Amino acid sequence: PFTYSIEATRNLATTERCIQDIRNAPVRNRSTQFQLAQQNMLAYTFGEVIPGFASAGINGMDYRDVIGRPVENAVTEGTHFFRDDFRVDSNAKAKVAGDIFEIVSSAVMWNCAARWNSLMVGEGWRSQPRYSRPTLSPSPRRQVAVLNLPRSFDWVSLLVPESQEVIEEFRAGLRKDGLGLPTSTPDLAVVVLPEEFQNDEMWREEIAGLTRPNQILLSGAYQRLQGRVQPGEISLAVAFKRSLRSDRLYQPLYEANVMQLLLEGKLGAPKVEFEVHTLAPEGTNAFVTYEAASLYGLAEGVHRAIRELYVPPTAADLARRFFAFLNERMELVNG
Amino acid sequence: PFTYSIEATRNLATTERCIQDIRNAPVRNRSTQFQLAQQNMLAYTFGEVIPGFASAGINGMDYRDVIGRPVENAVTEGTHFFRDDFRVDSNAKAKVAGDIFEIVSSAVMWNCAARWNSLMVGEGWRSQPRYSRPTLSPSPRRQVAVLNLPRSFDWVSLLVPESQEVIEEFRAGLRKDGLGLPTSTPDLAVVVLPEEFQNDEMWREEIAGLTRPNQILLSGAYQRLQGRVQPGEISLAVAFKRSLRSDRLYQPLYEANVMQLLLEGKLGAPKVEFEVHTLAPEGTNAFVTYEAASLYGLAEVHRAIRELYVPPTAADLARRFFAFLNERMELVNG
DNA sequence: GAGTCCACCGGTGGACTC
DNA sequence: GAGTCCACCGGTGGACTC
Ligand SMILES: [Mn+2]
Ligand SMILES: [Mn+2]
Ligand SMILES: [Mn+2]
Ligand SMILES: [Mn+2]
Repeated sequence: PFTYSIEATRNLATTERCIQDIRNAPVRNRSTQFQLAQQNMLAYTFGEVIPGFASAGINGMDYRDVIGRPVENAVTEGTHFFRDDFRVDSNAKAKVAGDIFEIVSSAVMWNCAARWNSLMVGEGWRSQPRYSRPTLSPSPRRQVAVLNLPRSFDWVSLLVPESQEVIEEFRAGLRKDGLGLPTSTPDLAVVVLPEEFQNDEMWREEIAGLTRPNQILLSGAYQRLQGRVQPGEISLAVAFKRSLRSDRLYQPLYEANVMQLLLEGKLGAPKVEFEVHTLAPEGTNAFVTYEAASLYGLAEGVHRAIRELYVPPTAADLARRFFAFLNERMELVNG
Repeated sequence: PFTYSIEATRNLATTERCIQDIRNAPVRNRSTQFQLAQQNMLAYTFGEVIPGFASAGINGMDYRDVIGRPVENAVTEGTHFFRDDFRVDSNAKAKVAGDIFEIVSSAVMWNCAARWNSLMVGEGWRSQPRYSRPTLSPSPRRQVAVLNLPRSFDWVSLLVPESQEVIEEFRAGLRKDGLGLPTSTPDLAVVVLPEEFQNDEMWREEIAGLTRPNQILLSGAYQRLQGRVQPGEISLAVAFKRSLRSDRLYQPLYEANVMQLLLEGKLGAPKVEFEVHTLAPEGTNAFVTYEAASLYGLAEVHRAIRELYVPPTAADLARRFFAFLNERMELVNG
């Protein structure tokens, strides 16, 4: 559970344990002795808790401490079972922490999407826990989907074929002269739910935890939407970075710039909203970096590439910021 | 020296050791116990060896073990001196192995400039080690400076003020909109040697090795050209990245784009040349990533990044840069 | 000395394929 | 299980300000 528990932990099967001893069955070409089982970790620590949608103690807790709990629980497990034999590299803890930050934050934005959708579809505004009721007038045509995008994803595969053919035509044009414009992905995309699904129920059900099924439910979600989204219906893009360094700033800025070149400049959509979430910005230089104008719009004919760098204090605040974003962004979508 | 020597290690002053025990002088907030003294490590390993300008064995040696040599020598020192206590985080090795890649590569490029420059200026073509006498026609006006740029640098600071005013006016434009266009820096720039220096001997001398004074010479070199470089006179920008990860590819792509927008777009420079050197592209496909078109081009066309180079040996890096200079300075009326 | 910033990258856990 | 790929980031050594 969120708070470590020796019993909860002995209840776990060997393959469900947050630490996976691989000393005697090793990743070839790696010294890795113990594996941080991040899915197992999300399961144990957040099996019953979606921060922002849980106890007041957790929703109001410093988000850094929320995101860090999985690794602390795993570290405890490892110490119980292996005592001073327990060694994980800091890069292990780095990788897992980054992935937890993204997944949990996505999960919180998922539940926000549920509650908002439920409201848009003329049901109630739920209220355990309580969040100031959104003011925008409901309509099922402005439900949103929260898509944590997978490793390797190409966000272009979200777009309706007609939009994809526009980009493909444009890139084939470049490829003849040995040039390109590859797209990768933000970590997460909030998109306007396709009509065809506006009556589907999964998009309105808040999950209770990041149990393996719900992890799957969440990380598979993008599949349901591939090929179905209009250019102007990609509402928000997010990059998660648990901490920043000056060198680790650029992937979102670059990708936001390309999203704009393509969605705005080639497909006539409105401002592409792309933001960066961090728990540890390490000075103020990132905030200045992200004041950069969108390059495409500059050199042609104007706003910033990255709308904001957000440092969520608590899960509740991330939930609040997103509702607020939806209330405000979804009034470009007609009821 | 390059090959580890217990002798040479014991004759080092305590402040010159490659490993610095900081267990009882612990760094504010860090559990680090021993530091990889990278400047000492370079003094030691490459004190008398600039790869590509040393023995043919080192020149033709696989660049990864060249660049890996200082860390290996440091671990040797730490284990001999602190036995079972010597522990160093992976991330320390990571950091130092990175700066070493960059510093040493910039030192190879420095010596190529020195030979190049010495040719341009009439003194003929040095010949140990052997490289292909560039074919282009010598001229003091086609000399170059190789500027390893320091952490925190703003490459605009290299431009002549007239060029810098154009940019600041452009950003005042934007600042009024709640906008900016911040510039950072490539890891290194090659600029046309300013006329006022084209007779200075220091730009024609090849360093024997990365002694500390030589490190400071190379790392300080940019101060001297600050404010003197015309936009078109930024010949090459290089980002060094010892290895790649798909997320670690974008700073130089982005900055290439910003440079291209500023220099080509607002200052009328030619195509700005910007490459990325790596020793380890595998597991990514950065080659595809770096085929991206310049976003300026597209708006108002060429690649942002001219190439991902993977130098197999220091000799090849020397060779490629001679090849490059020989071609790129057709543009300069010498 | 004490504190802050800068930019370095390699060891990761999981998706994917046989 | 063995191999590849993908995108995670935190622990660094040195320059800096005071
Ligand atoms: Mn994702
Ligand atoms: Mn991320
Ligand atoms: Mn540099
Ligand atoms: Mn670099």
